[PDB]
Amino acid sequence: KVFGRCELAAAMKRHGLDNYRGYSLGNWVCAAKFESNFNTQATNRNTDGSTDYGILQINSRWWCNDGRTPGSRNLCNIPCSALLSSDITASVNCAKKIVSDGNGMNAWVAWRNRCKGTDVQAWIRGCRL
Ligand SMILES: [Cl-]
Ligand code: NA
Repeated sequence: KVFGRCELAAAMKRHGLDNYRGYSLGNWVCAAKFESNFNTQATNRNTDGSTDYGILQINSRWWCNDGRTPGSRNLCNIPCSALLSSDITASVNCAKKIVSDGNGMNAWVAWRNRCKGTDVQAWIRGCRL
């Protein structure tokens, strides 16, 4: 599913991401924009053989099981395919664990490089939330 901007903001709020670990909703929408362009079915293969999945491009080295990332963990206790669903619940619940891991949203390199320190509230501006 390719979400609209305000549609994703509302779904993220519904699932408790607004201000989670202190990160306002616009931070999460901005991260999803640059990770996946709001497409739940986005995937990306990394040089090390791991794969990133879903709207927030969550990686199989630590967070989900895809059966093809040797030595990896599955700390969100989900198949990576669950991160591709039109229902964002699994992505949101896993992102909550990731953002609590110690480095906040810096875990998403694209958030650090493209959202951090910018006017992220613009990503939710105009939306009925
Ligand atoms: Cl903001
Ligand atoms: Na894994």
